[PDB]
Amino acid sequence: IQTKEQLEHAEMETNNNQRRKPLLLNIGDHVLVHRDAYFKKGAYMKVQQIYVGPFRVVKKINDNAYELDLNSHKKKHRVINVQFLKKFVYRPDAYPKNKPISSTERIKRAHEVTALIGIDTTHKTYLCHMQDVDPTLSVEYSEAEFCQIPERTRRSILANFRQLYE
Amino acid sequence: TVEEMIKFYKALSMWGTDFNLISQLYPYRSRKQVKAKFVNEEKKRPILIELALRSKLPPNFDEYCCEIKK
Amino acid sequence: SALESREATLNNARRKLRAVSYALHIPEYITDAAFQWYKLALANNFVQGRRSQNVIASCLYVACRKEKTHHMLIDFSSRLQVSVYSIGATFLKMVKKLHITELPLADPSLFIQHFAEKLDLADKKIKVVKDAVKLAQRMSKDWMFEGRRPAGIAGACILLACRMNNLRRTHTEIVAVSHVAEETLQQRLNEFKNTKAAKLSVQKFRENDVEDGEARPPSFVKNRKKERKIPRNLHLLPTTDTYLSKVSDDPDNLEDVDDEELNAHLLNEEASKLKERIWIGLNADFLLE
Amino acid sequence: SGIVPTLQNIVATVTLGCRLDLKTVALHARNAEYNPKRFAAVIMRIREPKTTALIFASGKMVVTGAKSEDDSKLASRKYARIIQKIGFAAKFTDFKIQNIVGSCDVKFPIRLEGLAFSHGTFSSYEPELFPGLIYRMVKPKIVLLIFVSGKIVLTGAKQREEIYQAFEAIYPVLSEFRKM
DNA sequence: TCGACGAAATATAAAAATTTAAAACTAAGAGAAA
Repeated sequence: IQTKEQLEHAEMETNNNQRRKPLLLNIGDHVLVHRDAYFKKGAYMKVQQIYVGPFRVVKKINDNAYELDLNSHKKKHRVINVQFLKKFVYRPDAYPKNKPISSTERIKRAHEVTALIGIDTTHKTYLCHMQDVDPTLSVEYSEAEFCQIPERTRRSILANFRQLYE
Repeated sequence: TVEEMIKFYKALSMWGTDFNLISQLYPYRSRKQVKAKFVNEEKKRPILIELALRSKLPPNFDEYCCEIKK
Repeated sequence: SALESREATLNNARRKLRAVSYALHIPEYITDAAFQWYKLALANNFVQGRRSQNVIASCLYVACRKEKTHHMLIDFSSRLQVSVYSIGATFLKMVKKLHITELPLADPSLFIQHFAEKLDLADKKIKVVKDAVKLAQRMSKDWMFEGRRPAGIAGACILLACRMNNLRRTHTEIVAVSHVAEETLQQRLNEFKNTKAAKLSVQKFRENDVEDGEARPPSFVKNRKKERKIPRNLHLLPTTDTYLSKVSDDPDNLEDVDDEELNAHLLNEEASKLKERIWIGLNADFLLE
Repeated sequence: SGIVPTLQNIVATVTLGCRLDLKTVALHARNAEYNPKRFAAVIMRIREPKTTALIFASGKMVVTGAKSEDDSKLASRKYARIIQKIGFAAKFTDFKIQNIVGSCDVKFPIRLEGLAFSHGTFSSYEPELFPGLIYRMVKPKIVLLIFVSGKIVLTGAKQREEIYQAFEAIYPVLSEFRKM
């Protein structure tokens, strides 16, 4: 992590090539998708930049429409554009912890956190960074397991990040 | 044998459910077998179940059969 | 400490996992993946009350399946009485609990390369296994093998390869490691005999096998017609609340079920003593406990 | 497309609101299986309307096996009449349906090995144990049993409109998973 | 000795409803050893 930080900040690229920089994605690799999983809403002063976890791609329609399983296929909750896709979710060596899945998982692994991004704008749901996982992956927390942590500093730093942002 | 099926027909025509009674009468069966035969006889013979319902033979066989081997 | 209690449990899990792996003959990285899945299981409030062999068997199976291998649940359950299907049920329960993603495929080509050495071996070990996987690759695309016990289809393909080639072996000796019933085995063999024209069976099967459509699975034949011959509109979808409202739940509605049921709800009291005689004869000690 | 699922099985329960014992009910019953050493609950079978509801000592009965929703509540009313006439008051209220099971055929063959790899988020495929694919749908919560034969078990919903919505939701999945 | 059928075992989704482990999780208790 440190070597990657000091190598990428040793920190730019070629302008106007980033539109063509998306390329052909083979079937099988896990694909990370943007905020509009099935709903697109006004995320809380958004700095998460892709906002959810990876999924597996099984089929492709065209060069700008890829099929990958997110929800049930009702009302076409299966395909999105390539502008909402990314590629890289790798190096478990650098990121030891897996992806927490259940609330009973979340209760026990709750006291291992890195950062808090922002509350989901729908009703109450928290979006957070966990520890020893890549920052691209994100983990969803609710208020049920949010009371068993040092969370005072978490919404404190979220408040001062909001102060910096707006 | 078909004679065992005839005897079971007579037993179900005599009284209601007697799974413990016929299980103890024949020391080689179980609850699953008599439940299975009740399930497969409730559907394939619509006239026989109604005939057993409207017949209700007196228990002149089970009481005597409970003493021959026990 | 909180971290101290984890170490003893993980050590016990490692000891049991290594004990089973010593008889399963699995590589090191498979056991490492199984142990990390066991750590994930403990992180998910590990299922209590289960037998220890069940959860370690499930973790070993999912680790051996995450990379394409050949091990079968019978090998997990091969200690003189294990009741393999209970292990399968525990694995099915842990599928949803552990939330398995990136599921592995089910292709029996790797099965033949491991079943070859025990039953129906070859001098070069190139002929029979390649013949079996070559016929299986095209029999898979005919939509015939779908959820039909991959060990069974592997054994059937091995038997078909032995039949088309020359190999003096006992037909019934394959059940030692395959563990497949003879009824479904001969069903799959004569299904292959039915779906193939047998044009060059004595020498070598057809080298250009293409069956585009034209065939159906046997279960489709059984229950597509749902009998024996020998995007709708939302208005067309009624709600079932009116069905529940049709029957009145009124307290005074106690006489709407008079269809000779009122004369025969319960047993008559004149035969109560007659029932009680055989009841105290047999069903007497059954209540004192 | 136009195929409608068939209403096949309904699971429902009611509470009679009395802390009774069931040995009294079992001692006076025309057709009722009961074993005190195992449980204190009595399984009773009636010819019509083909229901096998299970009564509990807590004062509640779970009605299962009814072909129709009318038949389920009518059988529950009959059992309420029985328990009124044997030894108890046991008022019949608070009807609630927990699960409705239906089966229907889609009439064209479905790819399932491709379906297992594609919809594996909501599917659980295990050919070593169960031939069918268990589709564990989340929203709405109906669990489907997809088969290559096209006969789909449709358990999970407590209503009929939910059943129809699940069928029309999963029909495009089988539409793209056709066999040519 | 190949074909012909019957039938329990599972999933399945609930509501339930008494007993049985049963394996993480604490907590003494000894034994080291600078």
